[PDB]
Amino acid sequence: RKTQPYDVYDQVEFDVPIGSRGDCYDRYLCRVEEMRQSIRIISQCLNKMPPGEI
Amino acid sequence: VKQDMPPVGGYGPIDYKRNLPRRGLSGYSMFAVGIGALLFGYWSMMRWNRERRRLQIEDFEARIALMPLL
Repeated sequence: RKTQPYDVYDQVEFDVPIGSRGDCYDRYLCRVEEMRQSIRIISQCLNKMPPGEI
Repeated sequence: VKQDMPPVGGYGPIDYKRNLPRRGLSGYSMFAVGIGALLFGYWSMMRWNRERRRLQIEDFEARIALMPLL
């Protein structure tokens, strides 16, 4: 979503969690932070929906 | 036209960061509470064990008085 973006993901600002040890703990923390960033992207989407066709 | 659109002022702020409260006493406080409870229990057990020893001595001397007839 940050290097080879698709449809409108380049118009949305969000963070990318990065682990530091490779354990399962860092991956679980990364998934929780990805949930928080998903909430952030959902807010940005709800405040920026344009009119038009589908 | 009518369509699904956000309102004129937009939607409100949405919280998305972590919020831990950070609560409870300092560790010195629970250590002092535990030490005080330990001291209170020690004092009460001391008093009641001394009273129990006195009662046991009384019962034993009653037994010693009762022995010769038996």
